[PDB]
Amino acid sequence: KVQTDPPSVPICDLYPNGVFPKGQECEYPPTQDGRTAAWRTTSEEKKALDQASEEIWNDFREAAEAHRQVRKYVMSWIKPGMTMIEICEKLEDCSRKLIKENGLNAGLAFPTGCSLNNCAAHYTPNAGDTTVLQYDDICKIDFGTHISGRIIDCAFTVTFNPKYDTLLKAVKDATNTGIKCAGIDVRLCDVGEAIQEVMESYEVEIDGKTYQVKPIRNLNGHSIGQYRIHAGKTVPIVATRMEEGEVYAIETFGSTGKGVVHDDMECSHYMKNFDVGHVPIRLPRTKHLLNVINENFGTLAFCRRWLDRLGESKYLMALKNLCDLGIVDPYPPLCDIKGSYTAQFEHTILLRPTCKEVVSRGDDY
Ligand SMILES: CC(C)Oc1cc(N2CCNCC2)ccc1-c1c(C(N)=O)[nH]c2cc(F)c(F)cc12
Ligand SMILES: [Mn+2]
Ligand SMILES: [Mn+2]
Repeated sequence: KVQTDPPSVPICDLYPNGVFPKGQECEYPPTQDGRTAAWRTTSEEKKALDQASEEIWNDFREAAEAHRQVRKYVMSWIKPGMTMIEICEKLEDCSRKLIKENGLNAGLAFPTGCSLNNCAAHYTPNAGDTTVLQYDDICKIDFGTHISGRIIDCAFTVTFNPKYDTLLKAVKDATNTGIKCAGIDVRLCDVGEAIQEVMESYEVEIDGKTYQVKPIRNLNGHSIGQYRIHAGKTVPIVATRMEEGEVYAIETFGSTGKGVVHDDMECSHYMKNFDVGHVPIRLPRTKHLLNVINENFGTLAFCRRWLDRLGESKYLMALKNLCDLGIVDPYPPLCDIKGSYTAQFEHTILLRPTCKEVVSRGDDY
């Protein structure tokens, strides 16, 4: 079976034997002492431990192939004049088809981020949002796919005006640096220090103003767990080591602003607190909403548009109740100062026993 244009064929139909394309495979970086970690590639113990988790890497690979094909399609049509809603719906319709959405077993890991300009992350339009993409907008497309809760967290920046080219270059180089420095037994702060050094080596000129690119210090790379976008370990920009078999989202953000984000605009993104157990609720609308969340999302993130498409209405008070009880956490848009520009690149990497796999790498980024 061959993929259509626009893509509509599920990835699992393109690979019937259930064996999906590998991402970029990298030898681990050498230690401080200069001795290589190349021994991992040829170790019989490492090869066996790697093959024991083959089904897991395979689920990430299926989700990464859906991500590559969705984003290549997005790049062919994303244009100024389109509303943010139109962009998110057209992207998500394709994502659901390629991932072969099946309740909590395959689907969308989190809402389509399409944060603009000074806003770096966690903006997706809510119903009635009339925002239109502009020629001068710097748009961060951040979307997620999953197979059995094996999440692909992967993002890029969309622009139409060449004035942002050097800012995009700086961030892409910083993300790629973070990915290269990542490895088993590597200290998380060393990855962060490598990212910062590369990011700040760039100076950019935008509309007659110059800036030294700043990494956003409170938007960090993180570990990923099953059905858990952020598994608790962070790659800090400003003791903890990466371990064998861990999975990371290596993401970096460059800014012309303060290099710090704050909560701004209305909230669209929400997610159940992973650690909260069963909570009995009698309030009817609140109980119904939590059941809708448990059935459709579990511990994966969602947005208000995703409740609307399920035929839910008059749920805002119910959603506020779940947030106030600590069952659900709101994730509002995170923005730098007015007039600033932010850019992002992100990949998911597998710290396999034998090698480091940039599972979401494409020919694009
Ligand atoms: C605010 C921050 C940028 O992102 C997070 C912080 C957390 N927390 C850390 C501290 N401990 C509590 C959880 C968890 C999850 C995220 C998060 C990420 C991510 N980091 O890539 N992507 C998402 C998408 C969503 F739709 C969502 F709803 C949440 C996220
Ligand atoms: Mn992301
Ligand atoms: Mn992330």
